[PDB]
Amino acid sequence: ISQSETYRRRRQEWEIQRNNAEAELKQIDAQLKSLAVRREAAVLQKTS
Amino acid sequence: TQFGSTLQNIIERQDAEALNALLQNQAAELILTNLSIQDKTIEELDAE
Repeated sequence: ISQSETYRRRRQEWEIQRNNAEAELKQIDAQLKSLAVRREAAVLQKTS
Repeated sequence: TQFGSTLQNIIERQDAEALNALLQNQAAELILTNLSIQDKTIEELDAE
């Protein structure tokens, strides 16, 4: 029985970390747009 | 000679008003792109 639970608890942990990964790469993904906005901005700067 | 110095003064001052007009126009043009820049940086803050 105890063996079983270990796997379950481990699974739970994996689930935890998986979310941390997804959220992380959502965060990072969003950052890309932010940087891209600054790109557009500095682009316009050169035009000036 | 008197008409001379008056005419000369008039020309030099004509050119000065020209230079002034040029300045106000080209500066009024630069503020446009600077304005668009500000809007893109606030867009960046929203991305953030």
